[PDB]
Amino acid sequence: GLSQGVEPDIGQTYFEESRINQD
Repeated sequence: GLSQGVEPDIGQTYFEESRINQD
């Protein structure tokens, strides 16, 4: 989530940006 670039963030806020994928 949040905003960072890409790889995934399925969690945190979104699906795709915060490439470490937090809760």
